[PDB]
Amino acid sequence: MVRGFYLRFGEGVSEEANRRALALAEALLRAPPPGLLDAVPAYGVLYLEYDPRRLSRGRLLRLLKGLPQERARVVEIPVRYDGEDLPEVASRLGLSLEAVKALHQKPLYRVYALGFTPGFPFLAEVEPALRLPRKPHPRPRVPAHAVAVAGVQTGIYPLPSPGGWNLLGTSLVAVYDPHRETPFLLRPGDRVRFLEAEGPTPPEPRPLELLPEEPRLPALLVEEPGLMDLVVDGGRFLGGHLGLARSGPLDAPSARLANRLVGNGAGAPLLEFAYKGPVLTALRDLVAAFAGYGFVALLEGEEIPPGQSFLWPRGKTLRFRPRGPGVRGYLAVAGGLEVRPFLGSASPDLRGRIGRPLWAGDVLGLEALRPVRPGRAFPQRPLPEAFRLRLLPGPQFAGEAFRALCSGPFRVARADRVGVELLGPEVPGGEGLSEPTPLGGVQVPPSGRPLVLLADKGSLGGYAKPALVDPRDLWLLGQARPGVEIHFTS
Repeated sequence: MVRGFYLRFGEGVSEEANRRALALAEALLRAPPPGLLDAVPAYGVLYLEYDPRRLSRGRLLRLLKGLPQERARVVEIPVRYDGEDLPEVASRLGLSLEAVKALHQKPLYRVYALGFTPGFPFLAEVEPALRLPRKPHPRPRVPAHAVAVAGVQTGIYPLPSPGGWNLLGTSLVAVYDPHRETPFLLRPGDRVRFLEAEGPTPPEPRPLELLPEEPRLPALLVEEPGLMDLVVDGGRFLGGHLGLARSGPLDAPSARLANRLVGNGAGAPLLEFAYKGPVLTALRDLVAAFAGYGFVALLEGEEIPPGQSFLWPRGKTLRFRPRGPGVRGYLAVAGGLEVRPFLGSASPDLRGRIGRPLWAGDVLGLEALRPVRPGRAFPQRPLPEAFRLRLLPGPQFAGEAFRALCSGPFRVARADRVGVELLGPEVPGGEGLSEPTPLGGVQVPPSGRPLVLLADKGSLGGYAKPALVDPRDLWLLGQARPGVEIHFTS
């Protein structure tokens, strides 16, 4: 289970409010108590997420009062001003090309938020004469290293992503590179000066491998991948302030069952798959467990329902036959899978190009030899055909939104690890400054469909969250697929 809450020190783009939020975040991150999952500052907002079992709401709040209200750096960014919108920005604002460039360089900027995508800074304040809205319609792809402005803010796109900000140039330094000893050039609270320069365009950051090329205990060979097979652990914690998603298993209880059935710790690395599973061959005798939904395991002609462990002899090929309800299954192996963690976790952050899905020819290994007796089983709770999701008030609570959400059935339009898009009764939404995304938040834009945010959600978002899915019902959304009916209750 995961819970969270928001502290706010003032509205809008305010230096004092941000200073306060940052003082607490930095003190927490410097010495995080067990049970703290995240401490994310953005503008005057601080979002804390915690595990109730290890850290009570009351105990966390008392720590925050004990911490000091004061903080305990100026980064130069070379920019080539070759942005595609440079002429348009100039003409629209009645400025020359050179005035735009000089105006962009004048301020000493401050980082008010970081991580819309990993390492992506939102900086302020842009000079009054250079303030222009974002484009009426966003580009589907802004290139890596684009330096851009919108209103009082300027930003650097660390990787290619959608965006409607006005592109003025190209950063000649990469703000995010996961292969680098210091992957994030900028931190919350940093100060920034842009300067016109020329030099090589930084390459796009390359994906970071988390699986060893030569495992110490080779265990299985991927004959054929499923749709998206991911090696996950319990998740990546204390990285939302950098834009790193929580990740981990989308149906956590199922992953925990799989691990426990083979005598592993709940968050030992294991395989998650969905819709179509992989075809795997054992390279040594293994004890494995399959949990979750959407499949029956197939081994040596025999079918294996989810919720039990089994002997997996060397040379034998395991498969997964689709069988509703559900879509997402978990394969654990006794000893866990060997992984090379990044910032405390072996879970993938596909947005950040940390990790990747399995490929044909991949070899996975055991972390250690920990033999356990096969044939353990535990009854899985039933997975209903239609979901009933309990709602809690969200940070942008509105009575009308809440009523709309509980007014009648919705249907899943789209579902993945980032979130679940809903089609159903109209729900009023909103947009403002980005604030940190809460796990299970029901995001509703001014016009558009509600999106329930899951483990691979971006760290920051501007759209209103009038409701949160009860943490006890989050596992159901890890088993969602298009067409599934959903009812919300309060």
